[PDB]
Amino acid sequence: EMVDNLRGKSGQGYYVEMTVGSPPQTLNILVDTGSSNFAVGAAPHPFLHRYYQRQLSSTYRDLRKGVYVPYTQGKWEGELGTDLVSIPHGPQVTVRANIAAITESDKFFIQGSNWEGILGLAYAEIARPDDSLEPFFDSLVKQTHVPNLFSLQLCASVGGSMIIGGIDHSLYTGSLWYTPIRREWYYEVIIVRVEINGQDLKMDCKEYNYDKSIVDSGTTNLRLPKKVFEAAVKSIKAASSTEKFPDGFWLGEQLVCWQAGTTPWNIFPVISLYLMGEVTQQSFRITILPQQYLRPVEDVATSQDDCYKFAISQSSTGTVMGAVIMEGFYVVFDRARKRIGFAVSACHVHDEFRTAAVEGPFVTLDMEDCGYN
Ligand SMILES: CCNc1cc(C(=O)N[C@@H](Cc2ccccc2)[C@H](O)CN[C@@H](C)C(=O)NC2CCCCC2)cc(N2CCCC2=O)c1
Repeated sequence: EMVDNLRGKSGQGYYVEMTVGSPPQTLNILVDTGSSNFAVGAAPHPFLHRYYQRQLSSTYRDLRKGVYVPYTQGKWEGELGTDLVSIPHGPQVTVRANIAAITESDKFFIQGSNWEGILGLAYAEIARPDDSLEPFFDSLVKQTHVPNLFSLQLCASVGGSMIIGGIDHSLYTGSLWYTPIRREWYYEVIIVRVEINGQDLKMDCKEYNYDKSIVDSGTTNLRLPKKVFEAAVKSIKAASSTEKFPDGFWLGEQLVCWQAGTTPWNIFPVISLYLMGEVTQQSFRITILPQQYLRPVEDVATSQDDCYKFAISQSSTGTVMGAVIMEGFYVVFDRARKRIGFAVSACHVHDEFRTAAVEGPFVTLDMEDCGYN
């Protein structure tokens, strides 16, 4: 009953239905492995269909403390409190959890996204105002018998599944490969190698993780450190040089469009990210097709064409493996064993020539630690 419990619009996040308060108020909540605060719209806003009414909840408790959360995209401020929370299409449990009631925001809520709140699934270490504000998943595990693990299968309308407390074998094929959670704050991982159509970018592997690499369902793009970004774009340009695009396309400032049904997928390369294994000097790779990193932009005005944004972009805060990377993989956040597992999803991306893949093992001769710090 947890399969197909996520919905979304492309580029706008994936969300799960939740209830807050007593009697229960239903809200759609974006699933975010890149933050650790649970927060809901709690005042009218132009892009909110509905919001949390604390005055109607007899179980609401005010903590008399404000909070401010800035993301890469957007920011909000609100009042901290606690209340009862359920997940109708999740484990049938009720937990009392910290909730930030958002009362002001800037560029956070998205016109027509269908969600009214955000569920930060990462660790206390990055919660605001500080790590004493226990995150939702921690409360769920402490207060119920739910095992300390969840999995995400992310697939304009989109869908997928969040399996809370377990792994659903019907959602993936082949083997699950595990990479260590380096540090419990973000879901921090280590990238050891990057290839563009099988050609190594040939950088010191620390560059891939300058200054951290994270797995983030709340960010859309694959975001890369400047030096890695520039090298990657050069290589993708070279692979695709049968066609020439404006510089603005490569910067995400501009769409690329082709007559409907004629997108030349085959001129764009596959990107392989090699992730650190659980054993010394071993790795595995996840392979990303252009159908993942060229993100379709739905717009009836442009619909004689298929139009796309380049969904790899630059970062000054390390690698972000966003939703564009997670799509078509089954990703297991195995908190109990401090590891992240990847497998090919039941909704994997593939055409008649190429397929997304998770494969290993690979060995490196180079004994260098790829961690930046
Ligand atoms: C799905 C929306 N698309 C979209 C959202 C974000 C974004 O900032 N996502 C946040 C959630 C969200 C979801 C929806 C709306 C706003 C924010 C994540 O939480 C960000 N995760 C990390 C990187 C972070 O900044 N964590 C903070 C650290 C400080 C303490 C709080 C957590 C970024 C992009 N970007 C930015 C450039 C390229 C890209 O894809 C596109």
